[PDB]
Amino acid sequence: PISADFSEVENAPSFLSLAENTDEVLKPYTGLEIQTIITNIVGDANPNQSRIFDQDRLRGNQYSAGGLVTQNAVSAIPFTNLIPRTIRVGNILVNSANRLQITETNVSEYYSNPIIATKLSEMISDQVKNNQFSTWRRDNTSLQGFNAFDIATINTAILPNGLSLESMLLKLSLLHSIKAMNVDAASINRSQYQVIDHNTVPTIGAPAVVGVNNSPVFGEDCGGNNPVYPFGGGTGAIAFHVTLQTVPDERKSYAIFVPPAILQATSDANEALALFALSMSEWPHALYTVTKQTTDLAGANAGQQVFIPTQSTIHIGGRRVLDLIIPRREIAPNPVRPQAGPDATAGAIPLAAGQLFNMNFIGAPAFEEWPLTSYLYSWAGRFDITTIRQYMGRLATMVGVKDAYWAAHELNVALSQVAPKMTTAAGGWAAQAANSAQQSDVCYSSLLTVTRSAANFPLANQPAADMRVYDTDPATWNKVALGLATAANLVPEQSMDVPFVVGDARTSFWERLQAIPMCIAWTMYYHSRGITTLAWDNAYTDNTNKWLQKMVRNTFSTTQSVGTIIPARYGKIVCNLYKNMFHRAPAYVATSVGGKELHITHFERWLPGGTYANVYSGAGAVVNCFSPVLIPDIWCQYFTAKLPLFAGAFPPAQGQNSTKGFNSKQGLMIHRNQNNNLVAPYLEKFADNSSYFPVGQGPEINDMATWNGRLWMTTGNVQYLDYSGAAIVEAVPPAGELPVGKQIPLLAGENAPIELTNAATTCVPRYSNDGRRIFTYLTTAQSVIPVQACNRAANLARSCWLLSNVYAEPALQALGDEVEDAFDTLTNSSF
Amino acid sequence: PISADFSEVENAPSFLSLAENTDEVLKPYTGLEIQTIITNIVGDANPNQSRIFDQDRLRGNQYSAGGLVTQNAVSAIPFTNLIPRTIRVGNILVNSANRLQITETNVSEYYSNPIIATKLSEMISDQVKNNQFSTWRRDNTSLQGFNAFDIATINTAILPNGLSLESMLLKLSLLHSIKAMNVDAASINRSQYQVIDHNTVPTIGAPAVVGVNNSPVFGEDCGGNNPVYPFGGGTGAIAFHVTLQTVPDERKSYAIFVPPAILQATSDANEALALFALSMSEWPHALYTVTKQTTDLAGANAGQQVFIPTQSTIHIGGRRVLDLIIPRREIAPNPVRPQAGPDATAGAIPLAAGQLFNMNFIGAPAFEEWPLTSYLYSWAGRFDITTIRQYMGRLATMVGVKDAYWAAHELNVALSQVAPKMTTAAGGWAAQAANSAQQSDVCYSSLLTVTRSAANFPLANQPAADMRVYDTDPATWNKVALGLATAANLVPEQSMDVPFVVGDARTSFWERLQAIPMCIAWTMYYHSRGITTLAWDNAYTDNTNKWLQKMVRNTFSTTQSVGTIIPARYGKIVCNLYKNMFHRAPAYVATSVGGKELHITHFERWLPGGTYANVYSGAGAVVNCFSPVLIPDIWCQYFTAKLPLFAGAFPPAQGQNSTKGFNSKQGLMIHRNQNNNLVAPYLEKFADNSSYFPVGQGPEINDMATWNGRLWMTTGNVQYLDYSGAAIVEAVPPAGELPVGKQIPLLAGENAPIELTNAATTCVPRYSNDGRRIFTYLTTAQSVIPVQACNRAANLARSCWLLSNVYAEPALQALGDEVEDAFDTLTNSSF
Repeated sequence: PISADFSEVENAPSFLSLAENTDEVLKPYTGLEIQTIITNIVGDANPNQSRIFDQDRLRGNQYSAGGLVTQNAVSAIPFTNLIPRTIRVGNILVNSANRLQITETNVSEYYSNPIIATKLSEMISDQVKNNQFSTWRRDNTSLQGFNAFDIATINTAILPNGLSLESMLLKLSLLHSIKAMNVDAASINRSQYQVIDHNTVPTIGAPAVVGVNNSPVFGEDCGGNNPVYPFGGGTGAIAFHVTLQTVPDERKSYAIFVPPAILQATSDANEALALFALSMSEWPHALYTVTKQTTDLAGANAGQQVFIPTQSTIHIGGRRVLDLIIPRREIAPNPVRPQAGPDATAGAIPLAAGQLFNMNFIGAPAFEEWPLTSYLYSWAGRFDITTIRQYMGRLATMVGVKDAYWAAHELNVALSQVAPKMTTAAGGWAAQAANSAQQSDVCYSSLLTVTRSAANFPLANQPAADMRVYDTDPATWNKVALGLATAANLVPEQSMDVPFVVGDARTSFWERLQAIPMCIAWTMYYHSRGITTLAWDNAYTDNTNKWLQKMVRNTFSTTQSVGTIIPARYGKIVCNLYKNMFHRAPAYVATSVGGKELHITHFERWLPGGTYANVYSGAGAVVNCFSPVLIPDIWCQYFTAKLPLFAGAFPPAQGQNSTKGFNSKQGLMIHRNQNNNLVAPYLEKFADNSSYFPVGQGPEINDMATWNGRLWMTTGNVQYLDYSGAAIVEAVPPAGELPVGKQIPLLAGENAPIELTNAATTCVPRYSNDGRRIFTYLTTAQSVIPVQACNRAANLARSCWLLSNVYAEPALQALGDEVEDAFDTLTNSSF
Repeated sequence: PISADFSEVENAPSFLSLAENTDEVLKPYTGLEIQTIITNIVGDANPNQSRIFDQDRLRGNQYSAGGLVTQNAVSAIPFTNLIPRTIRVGNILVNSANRLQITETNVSEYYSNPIIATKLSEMISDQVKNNQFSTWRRDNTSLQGFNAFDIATINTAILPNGLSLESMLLKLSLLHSIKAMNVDAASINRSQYQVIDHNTVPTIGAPAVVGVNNSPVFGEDCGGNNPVYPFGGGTGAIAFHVTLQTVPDERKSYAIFVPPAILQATSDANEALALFALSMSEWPHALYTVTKQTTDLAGANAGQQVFIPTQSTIHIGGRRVLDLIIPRREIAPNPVRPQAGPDATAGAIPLAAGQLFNMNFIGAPAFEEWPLTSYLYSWAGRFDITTIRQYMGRLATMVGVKDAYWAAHELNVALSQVAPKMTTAAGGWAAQAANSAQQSDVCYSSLLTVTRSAANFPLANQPAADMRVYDTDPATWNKVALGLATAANLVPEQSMDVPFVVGDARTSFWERLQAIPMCIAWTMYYHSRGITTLAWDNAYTDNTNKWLQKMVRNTFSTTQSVGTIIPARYGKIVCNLYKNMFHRAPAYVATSVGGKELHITHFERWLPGGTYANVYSGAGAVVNCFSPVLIPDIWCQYFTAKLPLFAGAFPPAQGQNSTKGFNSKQGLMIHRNQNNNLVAPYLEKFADNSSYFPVGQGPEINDMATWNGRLWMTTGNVQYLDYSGAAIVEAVPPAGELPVGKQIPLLAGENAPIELTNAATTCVPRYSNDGRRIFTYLTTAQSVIPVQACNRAANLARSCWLLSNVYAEPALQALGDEVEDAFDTLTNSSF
C-alpha cells in the first residue's frame, strides 16, 4: 500500500515477519486484482464493449516536491511476451540488429504423486489372461480400440514415479498463449507492442496475424516451407500405427497410445491428433510470429511489424520421433484405413518440403513415416483457442487437468513474460535507443537476464538450462490414458473444471498482470539484502565471503533427495513473500521423497548460470550496482496488501510534515569517517565496526536503515563510496540518477511521470563485489536537512502518487464457471 | 514552537502567564539546544570529523503563499564577535571607512557573599603574634612564601564586602574567546566572518591568525611595537617585588599577592604571571586582531581580511600600575633572584619600545619597573586556550571558579555577541551596501545599539558606561588567596569542576548560539508593548506620559539599597521570560543587602544612555518605527519551548483553512474612524476610547490583538497612521515592507528565503513618540478577507517553514566531565 502519512510508513510490517511461513489456504492469483484498479472494468465480464486496447497502464495524479499536481501521468505495464524482430528506427521499419532471446528448460522425470493399478488392470490380469493358462485359447479381450496383445504388453511392470502432466500441458499452455494474439484488436493492449519498440503505435482495426516461420532476420524462418526444428536442425518423424506390431523393432516403448476420448465426433476430430502430437513431442516445432500493422508516433508510416513471442523461444521437449497407436473402432483382428483407423490427415497448409506434401495428405497406412516439423506446420493456422479449450475439456474428462494446467500456466507466465532492464535517469521516463543491444536486452520476472542466441538459427550450441520442469513419460501415459492406473493428481473431472484462462480472449492482458507480483516478490527478495549486481553475477564461486556463495547456492534448485526434486531454500522465502504480501498462494505441483509429499513452485525451480537484472545509463553504459531492479516501484507498492517497511511510498506533503526518517532512538548511528566533508545516514550499529564484511557475515536485514538509505539517495546528489570515501569497483550512475521506468508513447491529455515517481528507489547498494560495505554519502552542507529529518526536526519534499488503497477480496468466478445459466438449474439433481 | 494549525496558535500561552515568577531550579543554557537542531551533530563530541565550517545556519524547506515548496532555504545565524576592519568592496579588499564599536563597563565594588577569617587567620593572631608580646622576640612565622611581616600586615582589618571574582574572570573569560579563533578552520563557522562583511568567503585551510596591534585603519595599532592602552594613551607599570618593604611608600595597599598555587612546575610556569597580571590589571591592554584569508563570492581575489573581535573593545579595568609580591621558596630572611624569586621573564616578542625590550628579559630585581602594555604585548602570542584552561584548573583548586566563570562567561556573551540591525524589504534577504555606516551599524542582544568610537585611537573621551560589573579588590584577594579568609562563593574545588567551554575549540560556535535566547527574551520583552523606536530613544526625560519614563527608568540598573546593586525591575520580567520560555535559568551572581541575599543577571545590570535597535530601509534611510527588532523571527519561534501567543508561526495551508484571526468573541473591536476608506484590525475595546494615551497609561498587553495587528501588516500594503488617518512623526517604511534578516552568500543547491520567512513580523507599532496610538490600516476593499479571516469565515495565505518541533531535555555532560575514563573507576574510593 502507498502511504497517507509517515505514521504508516513507520507502522509498516517488517521483512522478517512478512517472510515467515503461513498455514492459510489461499486463493490463486487470477490477475484480476491489478485489473480492477487500472481499467474501467471493476464488476464483471465484457465482450467487446470494454476497450482493453486503451486501458493498458497505471493512471493517476501525481504531486511534485515543489507543491504542484500533475493531472494524468502514466506508468507503463512493464511486461510483454513479444520481441520486435522489426524495429521502427527513424519513423520507418528496419530489421533488427539483435539476436533472439531464447530460454531452455531442464525436462526430467521425477517422483510425482504415486500411481496404482485399478480394478480394470487387476481385472485383465486375474481374469481373461490368467484364465488363458488352462484353456489353450489365445482369444482377444480387446478393451476399447486396441488389441489384447497391446493391452497385455502395457498391463505390465509400472514405474514407481507417477506421471506429471506438466510438459505437455505447458506446451498446451504455451501455444494457447501464442494463438490468443489473433482474437481481436480491442482485447489486446497496445502497451505490450510498445514495451521494447517504444516508437510504435499499433492500430485498432486489423488484428494481429499469428504466422509461422516467416521472420525476416537472422534465419528464423527455419524452413519457411521446408520446416525443421528451431533448436537443432532436424525434421523429426511421426508414424500413425494401429498396433504395436508395426513399430519396427527399435522403438516400441516410446510408442504413445492416442486415447479415443480426445478424438470424438465433436470437432474437426483430426486436429486433436495434431494437438496430441504437439503436446507429446517437442517445443518449439516451428518459430511462430505475430505480425501487426503499426504506425509511428505522429502517424504517417503505417507498416507491419513482425514480432516473435517469448513462448515460441522456450526449448522444452526431447521427443522428436512419435509413433502413435490409434484406436481401431470397437473390436477387429489385425490386418489407407487398413485396420479401421478413423483418420490421419496432413493439415491445411500446402507445404512444399523434403517429403513434398501437396496440400492435405489423408494417409494412415502401416508404417510410412512423415516428418513431424512438417506435420505440425500444416496444423499451425488452425489451432484457435476455442479448439484448444474444448480439447482441454476432453482431456479433463479422463484425467485431472484443473490444478496442473494452472501450475503449468503460471510456469508459462514465469518464463514467458519478459521485461527490458532499466535506464538510469534523474527524473522520469527514460528509454534506450533504436537498433541497439540495450533496447532489446531484457529480463525475466525473477530479475534474471534472458539469454539471447549466439549464432544464426537452427542452433547447434544448446545453451544452459534455466528451469527444472517435469515431463510425461510415454510408458505411464499409455496406461493412465487407458484405465490401467490412477493417482490422486489424475482423478478425472468435467469440462466445467477447466481453468478460466483457457479459450478466453483476455489472456495476453491477464498473463502480463500475473507476472507483476512475481517480480514484486523477487524484487523484495533481492532488496532486503543489497548485494548490487556484481556480487550477484560472479558470486557462485568467489573464494571471498562464504556467506555470498551460500546465498546464490541456496537460491537455485541444485539439490535432490531420492530421485526427485528438492526445491530451493530461499525460494520459499520468495513464496512466503508472495503469500504474506498478496494473501494469494501460487500454484504448486507435488513431489514425493517417500511417503512425505512436498510442494515446489516456479519460485523454487530455477537454475544457476546467467547474469542478473542489470541497469543501463542514459548513454547506454552499464551501471552494475544498486540491486537487481526491474519494474519501477509504484508497481512494487500500490498493488500490494502488505509491503515490508524498507519499500514504502514517501508520503505526501500534508501540513508542515511530509517525509521523515529513523534515528538513534531506533538503534541506528551515523557513520562519519576520516574526512569531515561527507557523512552517511543512520545505518546500523555494525556499520562502523565492519568496513568489510567477515567471511560468514553479510548485510543484516534492517528496514529502518534501508529506508534511511533510500531516503538519502532520493536527494539527488549522492556518491556510493566506501567506509573511507574511496571509489568502488562497481559502475556508478553519472550523477544523482536512479533507475527509471520505460517510456511508452502518450495519448491526448496524458502526461509523463515527473520526478522519481516512475523510478525504483528501493535498490540500496549495501554489499560491494569485494565484500566491502557500500555507504551512501552526502556533503556536510547538504546533509543537515536529511539528518534533522531523521531526528524528526525537519521535513523532506518528495514526490508521490495521489492514489488510494483499496485491495479487494478475491472473486472466484473469473469468467469460468457461469453455471447459473437457466438450463442447468433444472438439470441440477443429475449434476 | 512553530505552528502546525491555527488551533495551537489559538491555544498558545499568553505573555502575562509566561512572564510570571518561577520557583524551579533550572539547568544552564549550554548552547547545545540550538546546536542539536541546525547541525549534523545530535549525539556527542566530534574532534575534527564534524565540519562546523559548513554547518552554520538554519536550514529547512519553506512553503510559499502561492502553494509552492522551496527546497533548501537558509537563514543565517545572526551574531558574531568580529568587526571587519577590512571590507571587500567590489570583489577586492579596502580599508573600512567606519569607526570601531567600543563598549564600557561600570566596574565598582559591591556587597558580595560575606567573608570570614579562617582558623589559619585566628591561628596567626592568637598564637605566634600574641605570644611575641611576652618573649621580646621578633621571629618569623612565614606562611608559604612571604615574610611574617607581610602576613601580619594582611591579617588585619577586613572590608565587609566579600570579593567577587568577576572582573578578572571576565578578562580570563574574554581573552579566551579571542584566542579561540586560531584553533582550526573546520571548528569555526564561515557565517560569522560574513555577518557584517557579507561579500566574503573564508576558506578551509589556513586558520585565523590572532594578531595584536596590527589593524590598518583609524589608528588601532596602538603602538604596534611601542604599545599603549587603547582606552587612554598610557603604558602602565608593573613591578615584581618580593616583600612589601620594596613597594616604595606610595602604593603598598594596591600590592597584589601572587599565590604560589598558580605557579607550579606544571606548565611554562611564567606565563601564569602574565595571565595573573592580565586578569588583575586592565582590559584591553592591546587591541587584538583576527586576520583570515578570505575570497570573494565567485572566488578570484583571495586576500586576508583583518577583523577585530568585540571583546577586545570592552573597557573593563582601572588598574594600570601593578606591584606583584612573589612567593620566596620556603623560608628565608629579607635580602636577579635576590630573595629566591622563581621567575619574571618578559615573553616571546622582541618589542622595540620606550624601555626597549630586546627579545626576552629575565629580570626580577627589587623595584625596577617595566611597562605593563609592553609586558602583556610579549605574552600575546602565547595564551593558547589549553594553557588558559589549566590556569583555570589551578585557580579552581584554591577558590570556587565553577559558577563565577559561567556568570562571567554569559556576561561575555551578553556584551560580546553583537549583531547588525535590519534592512526593510518586501520579500526575503536584504542587506546593506559596502563602505557605509549602515552595514557596520550594529546592536547587542539587548536590542541596544553599540556605541562606536568618535575620534581616532587611543581615546581621551571615555564614553558612557553600558553595564554594571563587579571587581576583585586587591586587598581582599591578598587574604583569600592566602588562607586568611573564606566565603561561600569561594569554597575551593577541583580542575574537573572547570566549565566545559574552557579550553575547547567550539567556543566561537557555542557563544554565538547562547546569545540567541538572550535576544529572544529581550525581543519578547520589547514587543509585548509596542513603543516603536522613538518613544524608546528620547523616552527617559519626556514630560509627556509619565508611564513611559517609568518603563525606561525601571528597565535599567540605577538603584541601590545599602552599598550594593539593587538589580533592575522589569529585567526580572526578561529573566522570567527566559526561564519560562526556555526552561533553563541564566547564571546569577550574589548580592547581599544585609542578611538577605538576592540575584542579579546580565538581564538586570544594563545602564541608560544609548539608542535602541533601529531598522534601515533599502536605500539606507532610517525607519525608526515598529519596535526594536533585531534577529529575524524563526529564531524567536522555533528554538523555543513556550513562545507567547502574539509571536507565532502562521500555520501552513493544510486543507481549506490556513490562517485566521481574533474577533469580537475574544473581546475586540474594529476601529473605523472618520473616513470610510481605511479600517483597522480588531484592536482592544480601549482603542476607540483613547486616540492618545493618558499620562499614566500605555499599550495594554493584548496578544489577541497584537497577533491581529501583525496579521494585517503581513498583507503587504498597510499604512501606520493615527486615530484619524493622519501621518505620524516616525519614519515609515516605503511600502508594505518589513524588517528582514541579513543575506549571507549561498552554497550549491541552497536557496534564499522567499517571502516574509526570514522577516520580523512581531514588531507591531502601538505607541508613537507623541503618546498617540498607532493604528495599522487597510483600504475597505482590501480588508474584507482579513476581517472575515478574523471572523473565521475566510483564510489568509501566509508563508511558513516546514520544520517540526522537538526541543530535547538538557544533557549535563557537555564535554566537560568525561570522568568515565577507565583510570578513575579504580581510583574512585579516593575521589
